[PDB]
Amino acid sequence: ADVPAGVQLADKQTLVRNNGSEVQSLDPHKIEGVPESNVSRDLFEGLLISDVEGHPSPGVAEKWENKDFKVWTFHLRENAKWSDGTPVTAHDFVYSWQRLADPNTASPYASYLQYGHIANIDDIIAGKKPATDLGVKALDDHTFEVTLSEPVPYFYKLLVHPSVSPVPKSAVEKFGDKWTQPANIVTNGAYKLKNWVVNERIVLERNPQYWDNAKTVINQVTYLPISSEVTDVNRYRSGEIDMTYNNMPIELFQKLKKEIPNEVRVDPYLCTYYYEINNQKAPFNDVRVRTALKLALDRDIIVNKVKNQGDLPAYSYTPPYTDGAKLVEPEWFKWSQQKRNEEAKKLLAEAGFTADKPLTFDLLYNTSDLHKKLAIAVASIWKKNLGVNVNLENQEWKTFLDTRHQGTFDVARAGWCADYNEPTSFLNTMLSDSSNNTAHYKSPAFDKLIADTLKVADDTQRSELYAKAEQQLDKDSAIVPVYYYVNARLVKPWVGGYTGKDPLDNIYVKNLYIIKH
Ligand SMILES: [U]
Ligand SMILES: [U]
Ligand SMILES: [U]
Ligand SMILES: [U]
Ligand SMILES: [U]
Ligand SMILES: [U]
Ligand SMILES: [U]
Ligand SMILES: [U]
Repeated sequence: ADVPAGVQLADKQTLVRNNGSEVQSLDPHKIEGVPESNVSRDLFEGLLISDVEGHPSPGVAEKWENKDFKVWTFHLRENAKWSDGTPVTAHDFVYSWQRLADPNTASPYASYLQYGHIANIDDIIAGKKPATDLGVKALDDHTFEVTLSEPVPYFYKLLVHPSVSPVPKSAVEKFGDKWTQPANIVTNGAYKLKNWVVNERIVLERNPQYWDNAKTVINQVTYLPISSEVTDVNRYRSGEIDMTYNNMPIELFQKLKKEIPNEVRVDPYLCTYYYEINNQKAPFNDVRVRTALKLALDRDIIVNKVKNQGDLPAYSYTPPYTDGAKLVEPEWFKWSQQKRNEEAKKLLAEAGFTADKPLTFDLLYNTSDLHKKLAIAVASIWKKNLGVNVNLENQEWKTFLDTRHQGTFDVARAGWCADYNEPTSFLNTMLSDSSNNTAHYKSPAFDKLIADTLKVADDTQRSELYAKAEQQLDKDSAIVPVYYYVNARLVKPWVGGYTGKDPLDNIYVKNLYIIKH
């Protein structure tokens, strides 16, 4: 943390943050969500990290170079250490990235190494080559070298993500799935795991072995798993919680902005809210059905009337303000909702649906006051505008993610937030073979458009190809875009260091501090 001259620090430097739900895991190769990543950043540190405003900056790697954007060499700082005092080396990274690639690990982020194009990854994921053939090597204890199969100018931006953080081989091998228990875990970020009570709390304490430990201010941070946004706000206002999670309750938001305006932080966020259609399941394998659902949803009502927190109506998957996005707004987005509804009803009529044999399916969402209110609104809109019936179903966060991976669903609410600020952070997740593809969408034309983006060595051709990739996704109605998120949360006046400038919201508790109050 960089405490400004003249600020007086509180005697007790502890922080309590709400974190939305119980995490899937603390193992960096088994996680895929925001709640998980929030804790991961305080515990595991990769080659690069985001600074307080979001810029890619030195992590374990203090400096790096590239040859032709294809061979990347990372010089690791000599004092990087794990919490047990052992050095962090390039061998930790070789083992870690191989473990991420290995199909036996079944990482939901195994495809992250395809997004960076590390050599031999396709073959490794397919089981044709062992994970030890991955294009990584330790040239020495402090030098990690990555070889890509084609030039990737933005490759280093990918490296702040939890999937490419190191994991401690000896703990993994000795304890298997219990390596992340407090008595067994070993970490290399600014914090160490002190306590982990499922469905109650996660408590982290400063890691004195962290190389940048002299600059860490917060000595302990607790992450809570509260999925009720009302309860989160209530426990913030009662004094228990210093930072809420960033899901705000429809019941209280407008009142909160009038009551404690300086605490309500609302900033740009590179996430898209959408309804994920299971593309492989009848009748959702019919484009007419997907298009109908997409069109009949009234984004103005959802965004301006039901949520009303500053989000923007969406007509794409990639947010239009992503660095490198120059998207073309489809004509259907400029039609009236009435015209959208007529087109929707006609397509369902064409698809074989009638008043007597209507379209009925499930709408799955992770337990939440906000997502339940949004799902109820969407259900009513779809009923009214299109004559479709939906059965709402809630599931705890971890189970919800697994259901979508299993494809044991019809439609599900969903949010994707960038991992790196570049359109492929979104678009690569719709590739046929992507491990993050829970839409179960498979388009050879879409796959080709993205594949062509690294075959050109020009930004304008790349941007035009992303725009066309979004047009292919839209033409196929792979998803139902709802809105581009704003990042809205409550933050006590005494929490310093949170700028709100990072559009990815990659917060590190090592960068915060408690002002005397
Ligand atoms: U004190
Ligand atoms: U106090
Ligand atoms: U470039
Ligand atoms: U650049
Ligand atoms: U940029
Ligand atoms: U269903
Ligand atoms: U509620
Ligand atoms: U106080």
